[PDB]
Amino acid sequence: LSAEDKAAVERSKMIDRNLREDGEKAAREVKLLLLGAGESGKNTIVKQMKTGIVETHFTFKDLHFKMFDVGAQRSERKKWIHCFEGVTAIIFCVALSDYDLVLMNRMHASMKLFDSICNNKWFTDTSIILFLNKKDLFEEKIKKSPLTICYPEYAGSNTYEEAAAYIQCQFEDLNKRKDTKEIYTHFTCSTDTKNVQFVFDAVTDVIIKNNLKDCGLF
Amino acid sequence: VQLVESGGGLVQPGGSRKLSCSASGFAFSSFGMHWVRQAPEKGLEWVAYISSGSGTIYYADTVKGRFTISRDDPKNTLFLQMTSLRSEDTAMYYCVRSIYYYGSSPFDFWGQGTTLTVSSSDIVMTQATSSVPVTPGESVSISCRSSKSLLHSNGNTYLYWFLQRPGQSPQLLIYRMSNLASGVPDRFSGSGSGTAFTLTISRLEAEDVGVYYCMQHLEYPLTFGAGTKLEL
Amino acid sequence: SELDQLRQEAEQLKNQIRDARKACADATLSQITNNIDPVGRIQMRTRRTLRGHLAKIYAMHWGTDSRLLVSASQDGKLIIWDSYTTNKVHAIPLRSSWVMTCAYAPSGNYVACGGLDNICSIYNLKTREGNVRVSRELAGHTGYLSCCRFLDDNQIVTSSGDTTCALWDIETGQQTTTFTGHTGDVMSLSLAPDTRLFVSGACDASAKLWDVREGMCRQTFTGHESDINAICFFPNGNAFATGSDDATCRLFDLRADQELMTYSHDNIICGITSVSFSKSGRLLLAGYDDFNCNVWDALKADRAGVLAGHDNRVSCLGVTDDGMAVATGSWDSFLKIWN
Amino acid sequence: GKETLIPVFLILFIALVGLVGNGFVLWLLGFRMRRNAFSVYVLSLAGADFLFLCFQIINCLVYLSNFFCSISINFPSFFTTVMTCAYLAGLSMLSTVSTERCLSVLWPIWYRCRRPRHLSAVVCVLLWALSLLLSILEGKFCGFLFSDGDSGWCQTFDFITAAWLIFLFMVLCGSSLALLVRILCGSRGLPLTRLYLTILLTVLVFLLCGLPFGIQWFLILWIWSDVLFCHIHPVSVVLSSLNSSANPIIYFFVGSF
Amino acid sequence: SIAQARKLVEQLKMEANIDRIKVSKAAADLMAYCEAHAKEDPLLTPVPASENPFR
Ligand SMILES: CN(C)[C@@H]1CCN(c2cc(-c3ccccc3)nc3ccnn23)C1
Repeated sequence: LSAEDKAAVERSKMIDRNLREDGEKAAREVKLLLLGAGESGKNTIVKQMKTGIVETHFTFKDLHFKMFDVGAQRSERKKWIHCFEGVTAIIFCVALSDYDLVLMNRMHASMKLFDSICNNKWFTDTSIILFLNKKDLFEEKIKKSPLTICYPEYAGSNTYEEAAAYIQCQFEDLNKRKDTKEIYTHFTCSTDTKNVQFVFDAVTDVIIKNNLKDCGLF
Repeated sequence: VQLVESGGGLVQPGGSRKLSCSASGFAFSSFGMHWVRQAPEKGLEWVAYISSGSGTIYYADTVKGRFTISRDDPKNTLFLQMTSLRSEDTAMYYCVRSIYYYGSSPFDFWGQGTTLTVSSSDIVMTQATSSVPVTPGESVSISCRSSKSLLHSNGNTYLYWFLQRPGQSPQLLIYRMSNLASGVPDRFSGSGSGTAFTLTISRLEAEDVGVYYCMQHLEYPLTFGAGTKLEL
Repeated sequence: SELDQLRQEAEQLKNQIRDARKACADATLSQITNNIDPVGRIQMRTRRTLRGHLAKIYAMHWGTDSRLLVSASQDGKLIIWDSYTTNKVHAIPLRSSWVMTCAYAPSGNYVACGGLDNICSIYNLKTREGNVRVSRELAGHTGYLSCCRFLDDNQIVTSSGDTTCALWDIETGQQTTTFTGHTGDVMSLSLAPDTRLFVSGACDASAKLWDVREGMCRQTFTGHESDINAICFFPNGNAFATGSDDATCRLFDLRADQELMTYSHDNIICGITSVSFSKSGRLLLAGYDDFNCNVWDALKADRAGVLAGHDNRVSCLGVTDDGMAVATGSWDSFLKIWN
Repeated sequence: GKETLIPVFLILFIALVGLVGNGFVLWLLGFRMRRNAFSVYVLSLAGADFLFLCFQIINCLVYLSNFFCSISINFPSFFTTVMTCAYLAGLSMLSTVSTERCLSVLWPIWYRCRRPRHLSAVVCVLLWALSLLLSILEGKFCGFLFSDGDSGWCQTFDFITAAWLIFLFMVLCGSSLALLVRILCGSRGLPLTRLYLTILLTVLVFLLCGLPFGIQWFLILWIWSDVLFCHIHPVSVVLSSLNSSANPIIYFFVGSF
Repeated sequence: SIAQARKLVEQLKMEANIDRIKVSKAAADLMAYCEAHAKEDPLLTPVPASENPFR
């Protein structure tokens, strides 16, 4: 080798060192994908937890969270959903105050989206945290307009607890092969600050499972 | 882009002194640095080299053990420390930047220099001419000869041409034989083969008068050749 | 009323164009190339392996000197390689890590990238300072960018997933021409050798030919049965090739305005990610998501060789301008050079 | 010299197999695959295991040649010391491995984020160094090295070695119990039966195929006989060879499908 | 709705008046191009190891 070849080799080695350091830093972060409907309520979740797609960063008990929101992309999602194949968790926001409203009923649209995401080929073993928002308006509206509007075959008492349990069961039953992934459900409202703790507790299980796999015993 | 160096002055024999150079306007950490000195009336001479990342250091045989080179990236400074000063170290010192990757142009910016006065197996590069009388509008050729082939097995030839005007620091013209540097008019051309090289100027204005130098970069310690003067 | 009348009129012209192109199909390509010797067997071997990306590769592009190449990955980095020595020249970090395409300028002074941020970013490689810095951020699209190709140092062409291609002026920052004729997302581009017309393929299973100057659509081609993911011109400039999700590749002609050949096999049931040609035009290289690449005899519809050695999906491939090597990228974060 | 015809053949047969597996592991981890913070332990285990098995094969061949072809040579005593070293190092890595797993469940955030990058190398170097030191002070003071022996010091160092082995066993059991209890108390999203089976398999193999040789060699001979040597040595070597060969299957091959 | 139909009809009208040539001539042109550039194709015919940069 000539002198300039040796200098070029040194340049390449320094580039490699920097790349390795950046990869080590990036491999220790928690990445989340945020999904929901337009009026489901995600802006309140973003406020409480802190064109193109939007990124949010925060920190909670020595952990770094990056949250990705893709609500503005109005196109075929079968073409870019494999970019998020390796991701720690999916947050799904549903408003349980729009069973009466019509855009096709909104609740059925939410069910179709949940069914499509849950049973995908890229998310076989990915955890889902499900938020059910706006319970105050639901408790106020459950007394006037009956729930039979959305579910004709309900046949049950008309109060807050029974309706909430029925809707949660209807959402959880859409998970074919419910032996390779977990689903976490929480009831939130506009004025409530405990959701970050819920996300942290959900993510700790994923971390335990991943670093058992790094050690061999899966 | 600028490089300003300081230190300098008059010292008695046997002393020690430090010379500094500060850079502004470019990415200093991704560059390698050279110290080059010139005697009061003689030609150029290479002194020391430090690399990017501070991993490789090279010295000439006249200063090995007496000189030291160092750099400070966060404050963008380059240092040269001198001990046991003889009377042969009286000169003017320049700082030179260079970068090395595929297609780069080394030796493409020089500082202004500082003056130091002290009271009282190498390739040989030959330029057999001196002081060619020229008139504007004509065409001129200069020749150079090496004692060892500068053509490496990878198809490269390492020959450099430099221009120094009166009162000014040298400026790069052709870096690797037949390659033209940025901001240089297309009057200049360079050619050669093996051990014999030539430089050609097509039709010359009154600003390209001075001394022309040749340098090899095949292996250290980076020899020069005594220049040729163009007089009007 | 007039709407149904116009619908009937529109239906009456597809029949005319179909009958017109059925009357210029006297023979077939297989019937004409039945008396030439077949290329025996291509045994290629890996000569270099480029390491350094820490996530899946999405795009690559060769330079016009056939020695330098650029690569893009989901790790957020853009890397420039010297293939003769296997050492890195530049590493560029990106503001957005969701990159889906990259390109290299014919002059060699600029590179480009884009993705899910709906912006095309242009990078300058030759500055007085030694670093690489951004020159322009072109922002006018409403969907993700799927491909981009330079025309010169001041013109670029982009295709987006909002059913539109565009032609830009880099200095001003505006788009001089917008091409709108498709129905789904546009996934691939290709420039003609004379840089006077280009082809595009989309998710409506159609391919279209354009004029850069006037700005209108000349011809439409419809043979496939699913999304079209790759497209490439013949070296002549009078034919092109397409790859799709229905496990076939097809060859289309411009002057005859119809299809010439299909490439398929019964043991292949997955889709095609990329296509490219050889310098003479006799071999056709295709990349599949069953982890390997296939070589086809373009004149006889025969399989002449397999390129195996990747552990995951093959995302991109390219052939040099001198025709000396082929490069493949993959979802396993490796690049390979075959000769 | 007449009832030990079969055990030596078994030792040769089950030691020839292990070399292939450990060589494959060394080659695959060297260039073929990538490395994380856990692979270092597997490399160290494979190297120690390879040395031990090679020395066993050499002794078996020397005995067979000096039996069937009686005019033969003698195996130098110094080699014996080296064998011992490997054995001890081979018993250290396993315990280390167990400890790591326990930590990765009792402190997950620290393991994922705050863990240093060169801990594995430091621990492996220290464990090899201590094993070498102990083996050399056993050999020097007890006649295996080219010097003069002694009686009391050989027993003292042998007893220290036995204490070291017992400490290793206790560490392994404690870590395994802590991990099992933590999983039992509360866990959501784990295949439990497979984990319990793997943990019990590791402990049982360590107990019934690693220790008997060492316990015999360093303690039973000094405490006690004419049958204690000949009727107990070959079974012990058989068991240690079995564990030595079976380690790579457990720690590198069952996991990879 | 009427504007879209009108645009589609005009585009089809513009695309239905083009000169077309036979498939035989196109195939012959393709075959001739491949036959006239066979020697200068390194992938089809391997080059000796003394003229191969990747070796
Ligand atoms: C593991 N150690 C190294 C083996 C096993 C026990 N052993 C041993 C040694 C000696 C001895 C002491 C001093 C000088 C020469 C020989 N005497 C006896 C009597 C019963 N065992 N034994 C050697």
